[PDB]
Amino acid sequence: ENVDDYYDTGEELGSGQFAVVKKCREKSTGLQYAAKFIKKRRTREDIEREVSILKEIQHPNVITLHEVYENKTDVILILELVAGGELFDFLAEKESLTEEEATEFLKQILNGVYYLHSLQIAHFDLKPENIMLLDRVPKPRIKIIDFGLAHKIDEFVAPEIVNYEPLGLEADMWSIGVITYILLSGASPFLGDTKQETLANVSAVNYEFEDEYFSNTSALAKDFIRRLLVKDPKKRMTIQDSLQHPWIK
Amino acid sequence: ENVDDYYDTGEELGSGQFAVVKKCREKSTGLQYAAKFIKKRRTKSRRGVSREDIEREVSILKEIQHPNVITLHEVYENKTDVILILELVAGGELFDFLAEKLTEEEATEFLKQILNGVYYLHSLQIAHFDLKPENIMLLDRNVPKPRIKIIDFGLAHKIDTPEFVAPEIVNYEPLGLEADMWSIGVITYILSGASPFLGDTKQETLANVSAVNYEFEDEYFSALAKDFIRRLLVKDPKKRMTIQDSLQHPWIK
Ligand SMILES: Nc1ncnc2c1ncn2[C@@H]1O[C@H](COP(=O)(O)OP(=O)(O)CP(=O)(O)O)[C@@H](O)[C@H]1O
Ligand SMILES: Nc1ncnc2c1ncn2[C@@H]1O[C@H](COP(=O)(O)OP(=O)(O)CP(=O)(O)O)[C@@H](O)[C@H]1O
Ligand SMILES: [Mg+2]
Ligand SMILES: [Mg+2]
Ligand SMILES: [Mg+2]
Ligand SMILES: [Mg+2]
Repeated sequence: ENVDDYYDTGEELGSGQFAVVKKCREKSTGLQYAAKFIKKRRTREDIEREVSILKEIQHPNVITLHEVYENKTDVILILELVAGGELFDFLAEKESLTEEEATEFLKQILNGVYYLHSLQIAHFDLKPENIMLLDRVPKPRIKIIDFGLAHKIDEFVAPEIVNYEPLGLEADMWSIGVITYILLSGASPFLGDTKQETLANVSAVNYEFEDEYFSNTSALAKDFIRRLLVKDPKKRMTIQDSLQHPWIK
Repeated sequence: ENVDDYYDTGEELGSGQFAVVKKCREKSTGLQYAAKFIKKRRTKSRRGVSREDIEREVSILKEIQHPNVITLHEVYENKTDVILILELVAGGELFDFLAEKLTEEEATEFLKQILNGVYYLHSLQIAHFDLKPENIMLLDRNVPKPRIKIIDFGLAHKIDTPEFVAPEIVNYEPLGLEADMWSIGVITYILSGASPFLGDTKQETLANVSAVNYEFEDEYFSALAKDFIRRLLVKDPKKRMTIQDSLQHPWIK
């Protein structure tokens, strides 16, 4: 079925390796949507994962799906439009945030993830380029975007089975700590001068609150971060705890 | 769906925690079959199989066809069970054939068939994840070079930022095809009537496995056979022998 029979195509709002997101006006209603053209591999299922999860969720702080189309070589997702650009870009124009602003972005994000975690959904790609503003208001409104790294979480055996250990919701929480750290400072807590180094940094949980940025940061803000950047997932603060943390109160 | 309308039930062919398998005769045609009765999960509860796991078993069998793997004929379902009607394999489990008796050649005759089956499956990016004697069946137990079919696909699967990424994703290695290869290693080895990593506790057994604590005991062994096992029973997955390699191995070609 032909998407050009229902929507008038606008110009791009984003890119990635195998996806273009362009603005799109619905012929019948005049309403504008964000169309995600995901080019299918010609020789996916990751695309049905993404769709089925987008179909399940509805929350003020997550993006809604509207319809889904398929052509010869792209599979198309008509999605809730979000017009205020990326928190990433708001984060660039602002160089960092006061605690009061960080907390009011962070409250919304927390709420979106709470909701998701209540449905056993893990996002697995929480980061500013995937967080989006509605209107760029002095106290702006966010929507979580970019799904499908999102996943529903539930004697002869080989060594890598014997010590398996599956991934979970806790990975999201870790990203939230990394997001918060960036929110309050210029900076990215683990970045090294090379990818190798950054990966080593993340594994050894090797970060500091350097004075250049954190010299006046509240105890409560440091506490919140420290409690989320914790190597063993079972001791990381959960979504529920994070919403009660007195820095969020 | 209602299976007793179309099949006369037979003798129990085998059992498990969540399934029962019986011989049945297709009323239409006289032909015979193996009916795998799988208990459905009541709630999301750890008795029964989930609807998802049952579907994955059906899907994979639906897709495969090769002399060394087993076929799916039809699927029934009632309030309690998902019933899989499977190609019958009449000659018992490799487990029982081993209990009732191996020279290197007898063993080699079995292994190649297994290799052939696993090579087929891998080529479809299906890891089996439960290769063991009780999941290998013989077409007939009374011939000098028994033929085999791999069965029991209940665990089988299809085989498919950094700054923000948690430590356990950084360190995450996915399970893939190499697991099957280790298992073949254990299988080859059981061909001695002896299991390479057995303990006294199931903890003892599990310690052994992840530490790679096997030896070729003089009591059992006494030469290219052991190179084959060794280049398989290896901790780091990515450096085990793959199914193509195992087939190019001099103990094989
Ligand atoms: N609903 C929406 N409203 C406005 N812009 C959106 C949007 N969904 C996506 N975008 C644009 O595209 C990006 C989000 O979806 P995304 O493009 O991340 O899918 P993706 O990450 O799979 C591309 P890739 O994986 O190839 O890098 C954002 O940076 C955004 O600018
Ligand atoms: N197609 C077939 N032909 C002949 N015999 C079969 C067969 N499928 C199964 N059997 C016999 O019954 C047993 C049951 O099938 P299979 O047991 O391997 O599923 P399963 O092992 O996952 C049950 P559980 O997980 O609850 O232990 C086999 O070990 C075998 O003895
Ligand atoms: Mg993205
Ligand atoms: Mg993406
Ligand atoms: Mg079995
Ligand atoms: Mg099984």
